[PDB]
Amino acid sequence: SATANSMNAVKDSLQRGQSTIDVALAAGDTITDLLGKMKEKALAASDTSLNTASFNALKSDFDSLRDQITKAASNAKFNGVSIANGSTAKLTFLANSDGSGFTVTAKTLTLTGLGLTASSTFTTAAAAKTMIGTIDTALQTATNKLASLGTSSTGLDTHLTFVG
Amino acid sequence: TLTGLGLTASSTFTTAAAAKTMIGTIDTALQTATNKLASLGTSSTGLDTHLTFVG
Amino acid sequence: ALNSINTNSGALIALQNLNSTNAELTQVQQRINTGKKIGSAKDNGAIWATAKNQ
Amino acid sequence: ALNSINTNSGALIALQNLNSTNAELTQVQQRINTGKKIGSAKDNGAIWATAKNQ
Amino acid sequence: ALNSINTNSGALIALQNLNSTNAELTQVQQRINTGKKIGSAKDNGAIWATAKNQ
Amino acid sequence: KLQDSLDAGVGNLVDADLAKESAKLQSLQTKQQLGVQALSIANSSSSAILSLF
Amino acid sequence: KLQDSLDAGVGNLVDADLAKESAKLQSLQTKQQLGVQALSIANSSSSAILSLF
Repeated sequence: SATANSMNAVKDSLQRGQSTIDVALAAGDTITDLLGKMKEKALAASDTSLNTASFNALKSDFDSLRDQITKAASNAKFNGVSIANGSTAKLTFLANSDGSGFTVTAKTLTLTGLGLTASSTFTTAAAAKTMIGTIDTALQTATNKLASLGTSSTGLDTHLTFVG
Repeated sequence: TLTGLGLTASSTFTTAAAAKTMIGTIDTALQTATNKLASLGTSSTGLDTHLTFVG
Repeated sequence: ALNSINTNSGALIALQNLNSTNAELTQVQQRINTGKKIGSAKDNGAIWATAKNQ
Repeated sequence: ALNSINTNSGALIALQNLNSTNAELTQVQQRINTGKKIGSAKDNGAIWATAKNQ
Repeated sequence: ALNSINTNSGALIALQNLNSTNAELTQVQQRINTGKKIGSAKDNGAIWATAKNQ
Repeated sequence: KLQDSLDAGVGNLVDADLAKESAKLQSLQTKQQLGVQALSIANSSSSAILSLF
Repeated sequence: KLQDSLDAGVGNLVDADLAKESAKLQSLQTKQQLGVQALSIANSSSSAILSLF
């Protein structure tokens, strides 16, 4: 009977993990939209038929979107814990009454976790032509990270049904 | 404001040569004004996206 | 037991089956609302990621 | 909870999806009204500024 | 089954018949729009190729 | 044309077929009502024993 | 001619394609009605529990 009663804490832990991943996925929608817009900026800036003022305008938009990524990744927290802001390497949720864990690997969504830096930018059309492929890699790795978090959330839900 | 655009409350031209220079001055003023408004519009879109996330 | 007043195992199984039906209903409501069978990374991560990049 | 009377998490998600549809509808109404896909600095600041100067 | 709540075979057949009608409607819309009964290689490859060369 | 085909392909990947969801919705609502009724039948098993005492 | 080409270029940069917006408008109006219906279905979940009491 005591073993059966302690499963309530296991269920509470699994639901907490699902909430943490929900907040990370909400931040990831913002980040993937921002990365698609930045790819459009670098693609437009790589054209050499632009004059200097148009190129500078595209570069300024690119840098502002890059800062919004940092804002979105830093706010992806659920009651002080995060699986996506880079502050920890993994979270471990309860799997059974003995205290065995259900690990979820952290998927960093900050600029450094995406392969970028706080100073990433382009100053010439050739640098923008390179930034196209850089942002392509960043968007690809971000969607792979969010896909792993979604599979982890479905695994937590299936384990919660089994524990009940 | 006029000082934020690179102009002054007394900006004017008194000769054809001064007007020929003022052409480029006003060009710079319009360029910097459109860049400023573009940054404000990007900030407004960022506030809206953050409001959706907060909800 | 067979004629127990403390434990209703049949009610526990009936509750589990009702919860299964409620979860299916929640899934169908999400599909009707978004118009998507794969609306998030939770539905199918690989196809969701492919569709995002495309 | 699973059979809660205090919290309707499915209704919260349905409200979020309805708000998404309403925001898309507002965007399309602005395009029909102005005839512009980029009508202000809020739509796309760089292209809006380029078009203004031109 | 005959009185099943899990499987609606009649609804599956009705869905198939509605899809057939929708495909016919799409074909007629393409004909009205292009003015052509053979507008692409998908409609009839041999006659389309003959008409192209001519 | 390439942009239109990429958008139609995304729609093939993720869009729901709503005519099929309408059938699933109606049958699931009936199943939920029957499940509430079955749970109500299971709840009443203890009351049968009161007759013996 | 240069003035006309600058004005046509501004139009290429910012103008909407209204024939495409008409399709988006109709589909979005249908989506809004379905979203109201889905929210109405979600609102009614609590009423199912009243039957058990």
